[PDB]
Amino acid sequence: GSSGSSGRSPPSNLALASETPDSLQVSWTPPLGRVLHYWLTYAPASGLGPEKSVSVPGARSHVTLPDLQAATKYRVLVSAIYAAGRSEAVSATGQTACPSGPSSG
Repeated sequence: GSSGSSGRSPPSNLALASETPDSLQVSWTPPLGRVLHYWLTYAPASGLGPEKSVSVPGARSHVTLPDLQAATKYRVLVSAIYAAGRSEAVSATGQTACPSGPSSG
């Protein structure tokens, strides 16, 4: 494109893994540059409810989003924050896990 400099690189290789219908694992490949924090913004891809957001220590390139629903993906939008500014946002929809457990009903 027109604008583009070698300094701020957004998180790529997004991988949404669902291990539980109450939480969804999500990771990515961190850049070489020093990143202050990772502004995560997950929400219902569908687009019916409000938008959420959870902070994460740049130190790690992954984070789990608890309090999630079942059989429902989530548009995870991550963004690398730098001293100068934050890079673009990368979206990624990942269907959650299905409900399964012992019940006497």
